[PDB]
Amino acid sequence: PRRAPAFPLSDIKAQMLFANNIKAQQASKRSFKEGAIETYEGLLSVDPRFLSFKNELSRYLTDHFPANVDEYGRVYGNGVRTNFFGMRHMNGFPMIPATWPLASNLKKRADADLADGPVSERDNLLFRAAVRLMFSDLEPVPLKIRKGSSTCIPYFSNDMGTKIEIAERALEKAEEAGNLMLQGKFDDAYQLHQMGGAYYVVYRAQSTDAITLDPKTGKFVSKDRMVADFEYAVTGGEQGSLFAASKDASRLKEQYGIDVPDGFFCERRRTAMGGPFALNAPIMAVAQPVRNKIYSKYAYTFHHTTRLNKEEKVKEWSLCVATDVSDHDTFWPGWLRDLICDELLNMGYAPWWVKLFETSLKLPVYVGAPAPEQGHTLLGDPSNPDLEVGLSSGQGATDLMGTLLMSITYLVMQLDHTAPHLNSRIKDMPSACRFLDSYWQGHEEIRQISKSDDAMLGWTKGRALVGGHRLFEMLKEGKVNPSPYMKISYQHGGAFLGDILLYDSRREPGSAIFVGNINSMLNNQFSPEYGVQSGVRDRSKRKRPFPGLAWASMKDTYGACPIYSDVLEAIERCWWNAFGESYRAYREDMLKRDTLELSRYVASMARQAGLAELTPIDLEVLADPNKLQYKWTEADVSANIHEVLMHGVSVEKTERFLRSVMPR
DNA sequence: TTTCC
Ligand SMILES: Nc1nc2c(ncn2[C@@H]2O[C@H](COP(=O)(O)OP(=O)(O)OP(=O)(O)O)[C@@H](O)[C@H]2O)c(=O)[nH]1
Repeated sequence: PRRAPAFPLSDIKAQMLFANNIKAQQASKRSFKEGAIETYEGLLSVDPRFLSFKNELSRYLTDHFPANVDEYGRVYGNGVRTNFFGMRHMNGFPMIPATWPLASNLKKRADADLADGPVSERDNLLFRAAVRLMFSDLEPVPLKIRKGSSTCIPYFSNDMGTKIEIAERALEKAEEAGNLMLQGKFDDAYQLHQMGGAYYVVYRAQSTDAITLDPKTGKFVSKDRMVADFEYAVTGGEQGSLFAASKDASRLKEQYGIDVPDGFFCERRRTAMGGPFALNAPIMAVAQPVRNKIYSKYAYTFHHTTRLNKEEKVKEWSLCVATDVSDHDTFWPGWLRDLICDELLNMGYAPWWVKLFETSLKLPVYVGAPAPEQGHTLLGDPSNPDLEVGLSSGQGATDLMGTLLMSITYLVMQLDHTAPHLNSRIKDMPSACRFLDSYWQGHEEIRQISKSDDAMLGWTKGRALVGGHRLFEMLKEGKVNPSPYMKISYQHGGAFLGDILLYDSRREPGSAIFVGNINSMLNNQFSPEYGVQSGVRDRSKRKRPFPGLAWASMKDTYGACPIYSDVLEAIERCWWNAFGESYRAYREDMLKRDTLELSRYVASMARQAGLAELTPIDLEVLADPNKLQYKWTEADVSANIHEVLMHGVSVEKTERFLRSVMPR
């Protein structure tokens, strides 16, 4: 089954992905690199006092606060869903190798027993229904841009001036490009408007993966993360091998002299795809209006913020099932892409825009550097984009693509297993829409809250309920997959968008509460995804602009965990053991410094406020803006705070652009 | 200078 074309950096096909400037050339050549991160200023992730601290802390908590999770996967008691060994990683040092992106997932999906299209007319109706509800009656907004992000292929600029320039130009030429594409003239489209080429595969860290402590061994054991080699990825898993990356940290002593305590490992690595910006611009301009619609009209199932926000919806349920999906992104079906593109055409969207959109979801990928002596290889032909990688991380609508898939999938699961008496209501398109419209507002007997694959599925009182409980039982035994479309299962330790649902002895939603995930406080504070980048002097451009600020939001975020107090205390104690410092002091110090330095970037303060008008959301986002693109959205952040991190584009120009794109 | 709501 179609092997994918592969090209080497040397090849003209690859050469043309990188413009004649130094940054772009350097991107194409970039080699496997690694090294201890600067966890906080002047502190390395492998500093022996720090590692000693992680050894003591991690053990102490695992010991005194073992997970309270039932059978079932509801958490109770202490609010701990797992051990605390997650912090035992040499942050900045990757597992070897990273995976190669699969060029085609059709086999992956076939072997997994997953449908290659809607299976029943009902589902086909519901998927198109979801397209219609989401992409209709949209309100124009200005295209926002992360400060310091890359335009990737082919210029690799972080100059806002140049980004705005590119974006604006892209909205003008979007139409010619799509039409060109409609004519099969992809190369022309890429050469004239930089729309096409490929994704740039950047490997990012997941600093905290599973590590258990073997009862029989006494040795810690790292979770095995499976990865593909070149052959696997090009052949969709026909040839080649799929195997376990090595997290073994011993190489760290031999190579770099670094001292490696027992039970510490190299970090997991997630592949990440950077989009050609000229192509993503036209897409983001529409994606954001769509996000806006769903978080307004279908706020029930889609718009989540405060822990009380979630609790209010769920407490009304008789049953709450916490699902989750395995490797959602690599599994995501291209048939969905096509269907989405189809109904969008039927709604009367611009054919040339649906074509841009379509293409963005079948684009080749530039594989950079999964390992030493590896990478620098283009997968797929940009002349005729035909890759089926699943969902490309930096596509511009990837949250929405995920949401579309999983929201319907989930509803379907509910129907199939719990609410047959509901099918008579989904006869045609209009009836389907009205049903979906109702379902999403939370007006039916089956309910759902979700962001992409993370969901909690809900049953009120009624006929579905009994079915609900069986579904839940089906999910526990785990012998049979409840969906035709994706591999679904119950979360072992139920939690939604970061907050744990804390059940009491009743084990019912009614007497359940949302508290923060204490383990997340730890991951965030001692195992950050990036270093502090103290070389970057413009902090709005740093991955972690104002680390110290999280101290001020700690109480609001995590103060509701049953063991909050005890955890801060254990830290203090272990930190004193390891540093002869008050950890608390060191934070309050850093809180102060970053608070001053902030007034600089928010002239709209600007010192004298003091931490002022800032909500907890702001404070966590300032310390970690990576929370814009998974947890919170625009209108959850104060407007003068947004403009520190983001930058807009001529509203006239988006407004003009949108108009030529949409039906009405 | 490293992509993603
Ligand atoms: N919000 C948020 N999510 C994270 C963070 N780190 C990891 N994740 C999420 O954790 C999820 C783990 O997904 P998987 O790749 O399937 O790992 P897994 O849940 O163990 O999957 P299985 O191997 O099937 O058990 C990812 O999809 C991420 O979205 C983080 O720092 N913040």
